[PDB]
Amino acid sequence: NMQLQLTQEWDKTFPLSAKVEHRKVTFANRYGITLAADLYLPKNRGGDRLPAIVIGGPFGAVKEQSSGLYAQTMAERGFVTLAFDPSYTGESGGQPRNVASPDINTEDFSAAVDFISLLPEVNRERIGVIGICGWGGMALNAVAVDKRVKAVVTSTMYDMTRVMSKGYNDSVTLEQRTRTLEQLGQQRWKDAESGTPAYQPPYNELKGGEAQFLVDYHDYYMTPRGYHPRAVNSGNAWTMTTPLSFMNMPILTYIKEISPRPILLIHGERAHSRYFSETAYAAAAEPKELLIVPGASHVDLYDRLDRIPFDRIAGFFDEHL
Repeated sequence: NMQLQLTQEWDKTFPLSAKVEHRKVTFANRYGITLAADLYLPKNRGGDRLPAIVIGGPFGAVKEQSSGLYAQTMAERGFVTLAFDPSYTGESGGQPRNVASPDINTEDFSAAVDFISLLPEVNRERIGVIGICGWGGMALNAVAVDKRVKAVVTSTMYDMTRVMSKGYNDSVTLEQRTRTLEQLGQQRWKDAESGTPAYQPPYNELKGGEAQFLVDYHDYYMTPRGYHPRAVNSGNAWTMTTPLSFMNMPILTYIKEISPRPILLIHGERAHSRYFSETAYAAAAEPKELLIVPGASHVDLYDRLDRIPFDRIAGFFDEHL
């Protein structure tokens, strides 16, 4: 219920579609934070209320990036859609800026469902969600307990609690994890002494010697391709102590309780992160499907129309919503 200043400039990383009606909206979550979002609806609508889809992700990205592209595209496919900025980020409220939590972020998804549900153009009983990158994990986490969500799709997902706790491909040992936690403790004291939290070094800046998937992230987040000034991943960062919650509170515990509702996990064949979906798929219960996109990288499923299976995503929700 906080009043937020939302820009009217079309600053999306993709052009506005003439086949959709767009406007910005706001809504609060259960923890008292007001979020900002872009709502897209099909034009020349018939008499029946429409199915709806809430889209979030990547983790550290804003609605003007990938989630927005997905939302507009699916709106062209006949769905009412919404791309939102997670708590403390983008145009959403919350302070300190750029802090995250698996709990609060999981809540953000259901706060978005709360809003899209009350729209006069939507049928609250026909709601689905799409979780991209880091929010793929949050989407599955949200659907497990939010029984209103009828189906869920994840795209090139990450389980952010797993990556922050074990690093990529479980590269963090207990000793290294303990060392990191000890350091975080020292950081809490420094932040407490100044009263304000410090931020991690700028995100996605190449120094040389970085693995290809990191170069890919830079090419998306730090070039005209997908750069947006408000995104954490676009040259900014989370607070140094953000990892404390993620490293201590895993998500997906109740992933099997999404069933009987369907899950479609989508992932590029060559993605460094493909294993996250393989883990989630194994942990999940039927109905479930792991769809591998031949030869696709991680960032390919961010904005590549010839790599993102929108036909399949639309077909999936058409049946289940």
